[PDB]
Amino acid sequence: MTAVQLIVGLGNPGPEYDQTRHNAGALFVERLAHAQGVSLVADRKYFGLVGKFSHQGKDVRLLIPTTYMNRSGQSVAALAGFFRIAPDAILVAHDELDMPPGVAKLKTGGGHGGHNGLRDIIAQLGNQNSFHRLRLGIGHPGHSSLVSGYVLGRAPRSEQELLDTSIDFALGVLPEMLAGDWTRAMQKLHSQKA
Ligand SMILES: O=C(O)CCCCC(=O)O
Repeated sequence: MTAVQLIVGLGNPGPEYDQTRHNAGALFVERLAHAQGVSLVADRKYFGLVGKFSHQGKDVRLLIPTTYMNRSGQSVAALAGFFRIAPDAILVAHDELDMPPGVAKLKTGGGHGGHNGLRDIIAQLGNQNSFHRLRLGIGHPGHSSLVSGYVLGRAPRSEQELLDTSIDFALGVLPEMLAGDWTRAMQKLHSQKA
């Protein structure tokens, strides 16, 4: 019943970080923007790359923060505040350690699960965790101590391919996502194998 008005894709700015696992979410928004013919404009007042397309009479915005992963919320808060977009009208695409590559899932509310981008968005939205997430699986190296080095790595070829497959699966269910029909979106998404 609540239509999506902001899609955020999380990532780190700069060449050293391009195409790393931690940029899965920004990759998703980048594919979305290309599929829709939407230009991503560098806008200083939103600390990121911003885009716009129309859907059912409403303005749907795309956002890739150009702050570091850990200050993403200042970008999300800046755009959500200017346009009075409530938490539940926001979708955040992000890498997910808890699912292997090729798998993508939707979720409404909850923890930040250790993810520093998510954590900053929950914090900056005046502690609202109410938003929806597209969790794009990237695997887990095996030990908590390895996590930092792993998300900042470029995945091997087979894994980048499975990521691409899952992003494609997730663009498949865009109509349902934009509409706010989360159960239908889940049913369709959560049944596809890479
Ligand atoms: O939680 C994840 O899926 C991986 C991100 C690692 C946590 C971080 O963003 O600080």
